[PDB]
Amino acid sequence: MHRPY
Amino acid sequence: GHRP
Amino acid sequence: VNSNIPTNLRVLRSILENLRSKIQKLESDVSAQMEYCRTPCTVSCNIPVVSGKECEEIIRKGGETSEMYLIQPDSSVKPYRVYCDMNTENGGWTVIQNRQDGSVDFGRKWDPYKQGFGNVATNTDGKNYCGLPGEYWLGNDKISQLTRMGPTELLIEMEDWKGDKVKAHYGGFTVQNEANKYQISVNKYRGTAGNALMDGASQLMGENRTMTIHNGMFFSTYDRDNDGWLTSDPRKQCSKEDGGGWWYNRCHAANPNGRYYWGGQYTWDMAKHGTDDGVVWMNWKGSWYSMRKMSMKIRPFFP
Amino acid sequence: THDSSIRYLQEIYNSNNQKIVNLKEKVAQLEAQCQEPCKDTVQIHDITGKDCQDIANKGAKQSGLYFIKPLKANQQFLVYCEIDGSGNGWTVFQKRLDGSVDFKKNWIQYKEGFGHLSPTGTTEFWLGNEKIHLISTQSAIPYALRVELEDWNGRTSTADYAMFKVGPEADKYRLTYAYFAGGDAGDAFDGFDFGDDPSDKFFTSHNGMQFSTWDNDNDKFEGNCAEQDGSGWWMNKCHAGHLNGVYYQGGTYSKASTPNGYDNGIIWATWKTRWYSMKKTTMKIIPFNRLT
Amino acid sequence: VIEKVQHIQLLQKNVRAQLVDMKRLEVDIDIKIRSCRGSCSRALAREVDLKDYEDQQKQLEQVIAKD
Ligand SMILES: *[C@@H]1O[C@H](CO)[C@@H](O[C@@H]2O[C@H](CO)[C@@H](O)[C@H](O)[C@H]2NC(C)=O)[C@H](O)[C@H]1NC(C)=O
Ligand SMILES: [Ca+2]
Ligand SMILES: [Ca+2]
Ligand SMILES: [Ca+2]
Ligand SMILES: [Ca+2]
Repeated sequence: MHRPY
Repeated sequence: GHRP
Repeated sequence: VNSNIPTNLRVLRSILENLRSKIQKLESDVSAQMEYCRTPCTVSCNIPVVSGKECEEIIRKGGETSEMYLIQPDSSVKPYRVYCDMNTENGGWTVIQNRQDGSVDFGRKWDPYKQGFGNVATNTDGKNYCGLPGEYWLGNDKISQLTRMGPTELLIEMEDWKGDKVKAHYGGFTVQNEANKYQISVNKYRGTAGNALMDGASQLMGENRTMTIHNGMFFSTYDRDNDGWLTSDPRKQCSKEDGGGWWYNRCHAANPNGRYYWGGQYTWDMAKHGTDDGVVWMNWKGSWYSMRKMSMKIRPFFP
Repeated sequence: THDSSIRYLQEIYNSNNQKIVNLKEKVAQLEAQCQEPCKDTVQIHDITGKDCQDIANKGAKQSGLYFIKPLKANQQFLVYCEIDGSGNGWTVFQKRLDGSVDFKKNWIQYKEGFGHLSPTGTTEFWLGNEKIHLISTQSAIPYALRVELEDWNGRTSTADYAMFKVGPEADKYRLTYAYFAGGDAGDAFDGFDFGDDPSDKFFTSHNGMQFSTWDNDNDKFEGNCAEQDGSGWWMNKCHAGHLNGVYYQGGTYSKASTPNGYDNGIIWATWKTRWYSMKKTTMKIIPFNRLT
Repeated sequence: VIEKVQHIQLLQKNVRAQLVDMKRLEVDIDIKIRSCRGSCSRALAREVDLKDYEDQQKQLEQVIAKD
């Protein structure tokens, strides 16, 4: 899972 | 045991 | 006219009363589990005569069966217990991390991940030796010191709640010491599960993909931030949200040490922090799917 | 009107809502409870020495698993130590009690050792040949071997041997003892007169014999004793004492139950017929000066 | 006069959050208890009924759409 900029 |  | 559907939206009573009942339940369960936990589980792992520096060596010394052995990687290291897989692809595998029944809490602090935790192994029915592995995490130091003895390869495996399995092989594996925050280094991939460690989640694109890359990352625990998620907010740290200790970037593509969701299929409204904190490997089953089996084994490569 | 109701779902909402807070309290408290691993009943003592005697002389008082590092040995290794009140440290290298462990192994497996070690000593095993070699030859002082048997009637006997040494792998871990030192189990290593050929007794003696496994023949039989009798032992065409043989429940067995028609059980001819396999077996050594 | 409207619609908009939260604590507890099996004498054999949680959310969400 990612965390958008 | 013994093998003749 | 007015007050059309008034007592209609009185269904809140039904809802609330129930929940009030659902709570009486949970409180019960925690009490019992609190009581059951008055006497600890126990095992009796008689130690196999043959020992070595690691599992590989042991199998070359006659260690034919897969079970707990005692290895002493180095003369300076106190010999320690570890589970050896001597069947999967040539054996000699030293299990580093393992998940299979959710019997062990994987969301622990920095010291427990450093020291290692869990159950190396348990007894197989009758037999006097511990032939079944337990859920555990060898220990960041032991792990590191191992991969650092010489060329080490890493075999990761996982199985879904459907019976199917896939693997991820890394001909090169390296975990640095604590001073270097156990910075993971992997290469030479091949397998059936996606290359989540070196490439990131295939679902993702752009910098989204690349920030879920684990290769080169530092090891983070919820009481120790080392993820590549640069933020001053104390709440926004990968480890804290996604589960437990792991080489988090921002955040992950694979999360072997996440929460053991049963049934595999889980959702955000189930997740403590709304994130995919399960035992995920996106590259194979998306992020809303927690594996049933997940393990990490290491072995000297060849050179 | 109907507002007396809007209260209940608040009296209820706010209640089970607070209850949610007290649950996470107990939940967290439980979490702090299930952090430990399971306690492993097997533990290794902190004392170390050149052998169980050294360890005993160093103070150790109970039998169990200890680390010993003989002189010319480049790595400490675990062993089971037998310590009695009189302060004697028997370093045990062989053990049989139930057909649990499979003794039909190869050269490497016998050189390195197999089976498991238990603090309770209720476990079957074979410490490594090399390990045995190192221990018995580690220094000037001579060792003594005590073979201890038990039948299926609860009776037990022993056979002691002085100057017990085990040659290096270069010499196939040859078994050598200066002489039988008595014991009600008799001296099976002296060979045994079975009746046929007048060399019965000669060809069944063990002193001086080298070790043999199916994959490494060093017996005095043009054939492979280790392979037939399916074990690892100091063969000589073939044996009169075979403590590493097949385990036979109840002791009594026939030449029928045998794969090759040859007695391959755990025998000690000088104490019981070759068609009677011991119920329990023990092979332990201790410095010679410890018996007088 | 409509003392009960903005209150009912908020009390509901508020219990609907209590659901979402319980579901998580339901799950959170289920998981917590099992991480115990490998640490205590034995773990409580339990079953999480979260199909009913969806059923109450849906029911409510339908209701939370009247006014
Ligand atoms: C990476 O992810 C982010 C969000 O997860 C994407 O950025 C956009 O974010 C806004 C608000 O969060 C949305 O309205 C857009 O729909 C998102 N982009 C789209 C259309 O996916 C970002 O685009 C992602 N990078 C890619 C394209 O892979
Ligand atoms: Ca925790
Ligand atoms: Ca951060
Ligand atoms: Ca004769
Ligand atoms: Ca021969």
